[PDB]
Amino acid sequence: MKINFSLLDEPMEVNLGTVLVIEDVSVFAQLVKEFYQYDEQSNLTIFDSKIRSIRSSELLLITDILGYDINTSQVLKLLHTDIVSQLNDKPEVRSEIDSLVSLITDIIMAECIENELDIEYDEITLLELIKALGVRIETKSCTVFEKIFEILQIFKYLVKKRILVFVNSLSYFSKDEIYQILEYTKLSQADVLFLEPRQIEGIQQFILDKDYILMPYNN
Amino acid sequence: MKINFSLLDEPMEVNLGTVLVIEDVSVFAQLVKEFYQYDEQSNLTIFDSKIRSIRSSELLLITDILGYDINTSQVLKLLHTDIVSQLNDKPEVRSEIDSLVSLITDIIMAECIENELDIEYDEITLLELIKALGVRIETKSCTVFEKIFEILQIFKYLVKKRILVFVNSLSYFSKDEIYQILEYTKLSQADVLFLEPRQIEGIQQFILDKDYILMPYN
Amino acid sequence: GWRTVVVNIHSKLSYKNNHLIFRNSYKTEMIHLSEIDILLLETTDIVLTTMLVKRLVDENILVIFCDDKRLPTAFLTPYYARHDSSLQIARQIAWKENVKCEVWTAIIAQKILNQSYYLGECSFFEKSQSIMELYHGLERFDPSNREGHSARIYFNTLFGNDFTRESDNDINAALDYGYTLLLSMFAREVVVCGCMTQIGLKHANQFNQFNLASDIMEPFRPIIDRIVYQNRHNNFVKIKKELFSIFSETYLYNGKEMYLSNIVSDYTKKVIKALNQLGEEIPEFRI
Amino acid sequence: GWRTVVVNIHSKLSYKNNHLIFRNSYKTEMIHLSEIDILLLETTDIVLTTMLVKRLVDENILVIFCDDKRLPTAFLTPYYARHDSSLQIARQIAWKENVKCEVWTAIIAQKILNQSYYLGECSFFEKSQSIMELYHGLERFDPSNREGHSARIYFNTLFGNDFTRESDNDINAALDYGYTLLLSMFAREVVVCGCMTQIGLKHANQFNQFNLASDIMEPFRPIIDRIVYQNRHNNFVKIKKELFSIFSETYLYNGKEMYLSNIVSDYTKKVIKALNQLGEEIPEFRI
Amino acid sequence: EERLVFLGDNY
Ligand SMILES: [Ca+2]
Ligand SMILES: [Ca+2]
Repeated sequence: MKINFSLLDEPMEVNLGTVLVIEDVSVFAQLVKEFYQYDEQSNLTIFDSKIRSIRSSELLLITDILGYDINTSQVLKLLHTDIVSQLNDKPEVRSEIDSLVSLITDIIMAECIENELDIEYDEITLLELIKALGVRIETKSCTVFEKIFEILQIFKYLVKKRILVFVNSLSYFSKDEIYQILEYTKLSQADVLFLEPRQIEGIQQFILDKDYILMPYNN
Repeated sequence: MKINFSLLDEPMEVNLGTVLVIEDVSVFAQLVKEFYQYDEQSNLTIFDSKIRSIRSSELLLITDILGYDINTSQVLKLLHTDIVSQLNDKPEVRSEIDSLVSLITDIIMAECIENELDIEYDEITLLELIKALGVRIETKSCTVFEKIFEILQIFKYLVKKRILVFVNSLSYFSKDEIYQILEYTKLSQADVLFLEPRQIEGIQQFILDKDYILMPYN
Repeated sequence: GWRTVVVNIHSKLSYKNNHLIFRNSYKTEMIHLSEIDILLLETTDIVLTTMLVKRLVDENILVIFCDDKRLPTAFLTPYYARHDSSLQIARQIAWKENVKCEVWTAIIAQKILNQSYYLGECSFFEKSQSIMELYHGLERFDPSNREGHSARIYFNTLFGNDFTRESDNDINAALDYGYTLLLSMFAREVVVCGCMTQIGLKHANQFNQFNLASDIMEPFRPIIDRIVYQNRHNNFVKIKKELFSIFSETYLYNGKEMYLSNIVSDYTKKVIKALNQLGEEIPEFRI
Repeated sequence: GWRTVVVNIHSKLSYKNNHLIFRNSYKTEMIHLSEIDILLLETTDIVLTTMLVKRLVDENILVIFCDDKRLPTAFLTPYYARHDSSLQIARQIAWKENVKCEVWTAIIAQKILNQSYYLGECSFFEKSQSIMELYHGLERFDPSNREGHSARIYFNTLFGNDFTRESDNDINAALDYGYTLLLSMFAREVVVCGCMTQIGLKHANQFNQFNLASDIMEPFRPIIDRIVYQNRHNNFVKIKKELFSIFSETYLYNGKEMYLSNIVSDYTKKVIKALNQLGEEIPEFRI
Repeated sequence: EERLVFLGDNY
C-alpha cells in the first residue's frame, strides 16, 4: 500500500501503522483537501502492490473521532456473524443454548396449540436471538482512545475499506496511548496512515520539512 | 457567553473569536469527551449573559471542517421556509407566480386531457417549486479556509445555535489565515471558541498550563 | 542554456532525471537543465540540494544568491570548468605587460567609443565630440585619466551636473546592480575560459577578483546606462525589471544580431585567444 | 573563526538567532556563527538554506561544495568582503622555483624512503637496500630519475616481476582507486587551504589539474600498496572494500597516533605555510 | 520559448 504525491521524490510505502508529519501548513492542508477530494483530483495517487489505483470507496478517511458512526448495518451484521461463530466454536455452550431454545419453543408451541386458529412456525435461531438482544458497540461513554481502538477493531469488519487514514488524530492521545495504538496496529495487520502537522516524540515517523524533504525519524 | 469546568478557578468569558489552548493531553481529550457527552455529563457547563444553562441543541460542535455538510434537511427546511416568507412578503410577486403556475397547470392539464388514460392531479405549490429547483447553499469550497468561512456564514444564519466550537481546527490555517478568520469573526459578531493542544504564536489566546492555571497570552 | 530562471518565491529545488524540480505547496514545475543558462535566487527563503548544485556545476550554470534586499550577495564559482584551465594558467603567468596594456587600452577605446555612440544617438554633438576627443587622446598607461573623465562627463551630462557616481540615489544603485549582473556573467565567462579572474590587464597593483571581468565588461556599460536613463523616473522595481529585460533583448554584433550571452561568450573567447596569440585580432562591439 | 565545520552525513542547515542549526537523523547540534571558520560539504545529500548562505556571506566564512566523488567542485564567491584565502592565492602564484624543487625533492625522498621501509617490513633486504640507495642518491632537477627506477623495483618486489603498472589488471585498478581516494582527501585539504590545485609542485608536467594534491599525496601512497599487496588475490570489489577501511583505520604520525584525515590536514597545512614562508620546516611522514 | 522564466511574483 504505497501512496505518492507530487511533493515526494519516490512513492512511500505504508505498512501497519504509519505516522506522516507535514511541517508545512500549506502542503498539509492541500494534502488533506486532496484526501477529501481524492476522486476528483489526480495529484494524490494511492496504489497497492498491483500498482492498481484504489477507488475513493475503498479509501477510508477519518477526521472527527467521536463524530464518526461506528454502528452500521454491515458492521453489526458481520459482528453478529462473528459472535455466532464464537458460539459455534464451543460445542457444549451451543448444546446448552440449543436446549434452552428447545424449551422456549416447546412452551410457545403449547401456547399456539391452545389457540383456536391453526398456527405454524419454523425455528428460533442464534442469529435471531442476537438480533433480538440488540448487540451493538457503545460509543456513548467511550473515551477518544477507546473510540479509536474500537475503530481499529471494526476496520477488520469493514470489507470494502482498503486503507484507514486519520487526520490530526494523534494530538489527543498520550505517547503511551500512541504506543498502544501502534503496537495493536502491528497485530491487527491493518494499514493505518496518520497525518499530523507537528512531529510526535518517541515514535518512528516520516517527516516532511518545509524544504519538502521527506526523511525517516526514529523519535 | 462563558464556559466553566472543574479545572478552572473562575468561568472564562467567550466573546467574538476565542482561542483556548490546553497544555495537558488528558485534560484536552477529557474536555472534548465532555463536549461530545455534554448532554450526558454535567461536569462541563456553559452560562450565557443571562446566566442560564443551554441545551446541547443550542451548542454547535464542529471538529472536521471538510467533513461537515453544509446542506442538511433542517438547513434546507429553514432556507426554503425563509424564501417562502420572502415571497409571501410581496403580494404582487406571489400573485404573478400564482398566475404563471395556473398557466402551466392549464397546459399540462390540457395535455393530460388529450391522453386516452384518465389522469388526476392536485396542484402545484411554491414550496414544491423551490424544492423542484433544488435551492441550497453553495457547496463549492476550494480550501478549508473557505469552508470554515461558509461554516461561519451558516452559523451566523442559524439563530438557534448560540455558540460554535472548533476542535484542533487551527492547525490547517496559516497565521495570516488565522488573522483573517479572527477579523471575520469580529466582523460577524458570532461567538467562536477554538480548542488547540499547543499554543499558537502571534495571536491572542488563553493558555491553560499543566498546573491547571489559566493565563492570557498576547 | 538559453533561459534565465529567477526565483523570488519560497520553494524547494531538487534534481531529478536531468531535470530541475521546483516544488511548492501551490504548484510544482520541472524545467530541463540543458535549456537553463543562469539561475538567480532573489530571496532567502529558497531551499536547494547539494546534488542539484553539483549538477549545476557539471552543467556549468551560473548560480547567483541574493540578499533579503534582493541585491546579489554571492555567486557560485566552480574550481575546474574545463581541463584547459590548468594549461591556460601557465599562459596567463607568461602574459606580457605590452599585450595586457594594449588589449586593455583597445577595450577602453571601445568603451569610450561606445559612449560617444550613445551620446551621438542621444543627439549631443558637444558631449559626444568631447568624448570622441578623449577617445582619440587615450594613450598607454592612461596618464591623462581620459577614461575617468569620460565617465564623469558621461554621467554628469546624462543625469545632470548635480549628479555623481558616489551618490546613494537609486540611479547609482541600479547602475551598481547592472554592473553586478554583467560582472557576474562576464566573471562566469572568465571561469569558462579558465584564466585567473583576479589578475587584471590594467593595473597590477590593484588586487581584486572581479578586475579582469570588469575590464572585459567595460564596453557594455552604456547598454545599462541607456535603460537606466530611460527608466530613471520609474521606481527601482520597474527599473530592475527593465534591467532584467536586457537578457530577453538582442543586440547587433559586427557579424550578425545575437543575444547578450552569446556576444559576451564569443567576445571573451576572442579576448582570451587574442591574449594567448598576442593581439591577433581585437573584437569590437558597437551599439 | 577557528573550528572548521565539515558535513559528511545527510543533514539540513538553518540559521536562527545568530545560531547555525545543523540537523541530522541521529541528533541536532547548534553552533555559534563566530566559532565557525570554514564550512565544507562532503556529500550531495546535504540540504542548506539561502538565508544561511547570506549569513555566511556576512560572516565571510568560506563555503565549499563537493560532488559524489568527494572532489571539491564549486565554492561560494562573495562580491564584497572577500575571504583571506583569495589573498593567500597570490602567494601561491609567487612561489619560488627553489622552494618548489626543495619541497618536491623532500616529497619524493619521503615516498621512496617509505617504499624501502615497507620492503624492509616485507623482509626483502636487497630490494629495500636498492631503493634506499636510490633514496640517498636522489638530487635536484631529477637527472638520475631514481624515482622511476625505484618504482619498478617496488612493484616488482610487491606483486612480482611479471606485474607492471601499464598492464590492465585488478591490481592496477585498485592502485588507481586508492590513489583516487587519497587524491580526493589531499585535494580536499588543498581546497581547504585555498591554494589553486592546478599549479603543481612538479615543473615538468602541468597536464593534470590535481598536480598539487597529486604531488602532496605521494608520501602516503605505499600504505595503499601494502593492503593491495595483501588483498591482491581478492576480486576488485573486495579490494575496494578493504581500501574503504583505511578511513576508519588509524595511522602513526610522527607526533602521535592519529586518523588519516588529521594527519593529511596537518601535513597540508605545514606544506602550505612552508611554501608561503619559503621553507621554514618540511613535514616528514614515515610509515 | 521564453528567454526569461520567472517563478515567483510576476512584477
Ligand atoms: Ca425464525
Ligand atoms: Ca430487544
